[PDB]
Amino acid sequence: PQAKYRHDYRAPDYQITDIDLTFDLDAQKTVVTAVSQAVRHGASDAPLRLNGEDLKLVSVHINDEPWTAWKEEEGALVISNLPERFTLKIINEISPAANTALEGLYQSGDALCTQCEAEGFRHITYYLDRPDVLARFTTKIIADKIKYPFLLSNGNRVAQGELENGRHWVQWQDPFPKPCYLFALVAGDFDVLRDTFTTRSGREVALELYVDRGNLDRAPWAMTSLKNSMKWDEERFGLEYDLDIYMIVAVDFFNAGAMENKGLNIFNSKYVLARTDTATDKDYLDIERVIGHEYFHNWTGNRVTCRDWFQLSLKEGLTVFRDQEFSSDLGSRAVNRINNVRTMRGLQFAEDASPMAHPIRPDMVIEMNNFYTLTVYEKGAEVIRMIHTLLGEENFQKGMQLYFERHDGSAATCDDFVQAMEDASNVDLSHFRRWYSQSGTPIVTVKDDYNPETEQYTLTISQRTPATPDQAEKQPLHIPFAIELYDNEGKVIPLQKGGHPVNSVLNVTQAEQTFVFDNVYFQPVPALLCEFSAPVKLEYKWSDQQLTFLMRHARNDFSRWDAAQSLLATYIKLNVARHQQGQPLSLPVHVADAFRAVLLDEKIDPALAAEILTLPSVNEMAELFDIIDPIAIAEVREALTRTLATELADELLAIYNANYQSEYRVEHEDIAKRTLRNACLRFLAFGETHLADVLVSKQFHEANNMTDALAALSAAVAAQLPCRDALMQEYDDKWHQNGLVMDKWFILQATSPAANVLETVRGLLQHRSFTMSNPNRIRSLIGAFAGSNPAAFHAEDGSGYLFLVEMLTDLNSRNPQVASRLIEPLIRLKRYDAKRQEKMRAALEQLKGLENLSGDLYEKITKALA
Ligand SMILES: N[C@@H](Cc1ccccc1)C(=O)O
Ligand code: NA
Ligand code: NA
Ligand code: NA
Ligand SMILES: [Zn+2]
Repeated sequence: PQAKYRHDYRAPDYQITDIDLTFDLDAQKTVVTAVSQAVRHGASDAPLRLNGEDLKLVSVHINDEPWTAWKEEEGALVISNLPERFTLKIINEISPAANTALEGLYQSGDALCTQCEAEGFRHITYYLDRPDVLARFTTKIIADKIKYPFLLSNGNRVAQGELENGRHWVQWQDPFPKPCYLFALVAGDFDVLRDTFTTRSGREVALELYVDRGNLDRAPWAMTSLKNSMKWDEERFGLEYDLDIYMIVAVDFFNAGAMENKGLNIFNSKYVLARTDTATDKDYLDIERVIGHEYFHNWTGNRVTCRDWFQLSLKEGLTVFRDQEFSSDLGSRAVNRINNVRTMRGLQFAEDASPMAHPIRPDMVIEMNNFYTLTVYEKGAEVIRMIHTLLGEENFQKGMQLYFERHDGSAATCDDFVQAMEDASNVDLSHFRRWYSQSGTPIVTVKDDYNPETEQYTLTISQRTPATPDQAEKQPLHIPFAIELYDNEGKVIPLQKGGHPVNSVLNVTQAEQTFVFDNVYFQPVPALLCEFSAPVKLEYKWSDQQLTFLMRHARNDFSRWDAAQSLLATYIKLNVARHQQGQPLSLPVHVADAFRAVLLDEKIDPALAAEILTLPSVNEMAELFDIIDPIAIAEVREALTRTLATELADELLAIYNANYQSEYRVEHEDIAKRTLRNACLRFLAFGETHLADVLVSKQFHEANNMTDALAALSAAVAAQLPCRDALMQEYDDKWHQNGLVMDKWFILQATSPAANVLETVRGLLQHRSFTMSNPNRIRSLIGAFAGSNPAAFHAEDGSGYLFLVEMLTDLNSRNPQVASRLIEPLIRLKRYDAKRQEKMRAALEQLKGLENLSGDLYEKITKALA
């Protein structure tokens, strides 16, 4: 497969302004008729190259003339000798039932639906499948009335008819020009939840949410979230919906989360369906996040789109920032900030050290679905947030306004967005642009000094970015470095230099530089990199006492959580080293004291408390080490939980009972008490065994919602409690017919700490509720084993790797996108020890040798083996 380079971008030789599609739908054989008004911009000897994959061409007309001057290669229909303006007509055939990859037009249970981002429209007909070609679509759908009574596409429904032999048709029109990746089609039978939303200027929008028949009782939340998204985008950003109808379809067979198709979002049903006994707080909040996200894409992705795919982060970083803000405005901003920073440090940093490392704007891509990443999405968002941080809300909104004023109705670049922010605000982001071109995690080292003679605090901050596999050259970045100084009473010391205030977000633009603060009337305890003001690793030599001080006194809750993380990090590293020598856990008492103090703080917000009493994931802990010992890490996380459970047993139990809640609400106070309560239950499960077994079994059986029942079920598995097999069996007997709810069960099995976990996982390939035809099922059992049970995936004997290789040999043919997601734990081999590394490389070498090796895996395997 061939690599594409950002620096080869060229405006297309031809444009299409309008396309009229006809679909004669059938799952075995669908006929597509595509009539496209085109224009030649390039030179006359330059042919029209149309992208096309797995299509059966039936005819080619140019202004109704059967055309003889074309050929087919090799993903492409090449048409020669065209005029400056003409009507292209293609008829081709495709086969949805055969589409196991879920790219293009495929079959989701009984329905037919599309997924066209990034390059899936080319699996439907011959087209200029590239997001700098925008056109006005109209879409006619003919089908069997009984099997497909609903026929949907983008925009407004403008015509409809019956035919002989049980067939009907509908025609849709989307008046807004768009790249073909935003095209969508759905056909099938559904229950429909219908409501409306009236925009701040008075436009009444019909809202329609299509779900499998039976599931209307799981739709109101998603509908409520859509309304909330629409309202928030008006309030926060000044943006209103631009169409008369908003459709959302929930489908069970989908590779990602959801797709922002204009006026017709298609959603993985895991981010639509919720009922209090099937779904958790997290589900509810995710449903809110994704509905918001796809909604916010209507401006930051649709009304302004991407000139080319190398610009993905232009809409994803920005649109993620948007879902974060929305979630944060509506809920707890601190809790949101915290989890998003867990994700950055826990997962994204790993990618930015991996062989798949790339800038948020990639320079080279072989298969574009491999670039829907933590880096492009999450770090992308941190980069938007740094722009927010440097500009302030007011100027940020002016940049948004200028972005849209300049680029509405067109396809922009990352640079265009940055130019608009710069131009609207008058802040220079010239150097800041480097965040877009440079990969890897900057490391920021901080060294300080107090001078009591002069009452001055001196900070000497330096930065380096280690070379990455993709880039041998690295330079300093424009790093917004937010600080606060505390005196001995916990009061904030005003920042100043000779007479005048100083903004507390420092501009760290150099390899090394020094900042001097006057009037520091007492040796300060500093809070560094507040609110995670840049996506960097922080090096500063904290004492434990500085950190416990911050946990009591820091003004932002993030800082208090984060200080607790730095307190733990030191002892996680200590105890991994101890595990490696067969010694048991050592933990000074003042650490356990700090956590007792949080459990008993009457005034601390229970949401913050619960995050503090949530130990870093194994994936987070992993980022503390050059070489990862996944077994030591897993065993230490367990030991640390056991120790705290033991020290704090009484406090844990007290806080657990005090936070009991009779009623179940999805409301930020209630979620917070419940999250704290379950954090407590978790430690308790690792305490005294008879009490653990009684508490957990009781909670599972008494629970009136899935959040409480699953926290228990999950503790039973984690702590290997006596009641575990019964509870697991019960859950299965109750929920086996519901795939989404079983995912939770499969994840628990896949992540069990049991000795025979792999063996069970293998057996679960035969489970009634499992199937390899469903990505959600694949992800919850196989993916969760390989990505989320690193102790078992990395067994010394290599069984984890073989298991994955056998699974990937299947999926590479069936569904390369899901395969590529699953391969990721294997391309991290360079982070593990030599013997592990050899086995993993052997596994990658096996997979490289498959016939019909997919481009998706090829890209990762060749990078991982370099
Ligand atoms: N554009 C979708 C994600 C997506 C990409 C590619 C395929 C499927 C889904 C989003 O960001 O929400
Ligand atoms: Na689609
Ligand atoms: Na166009
Ligand atoms: Na809030
Ligand atoms: Zn997105």
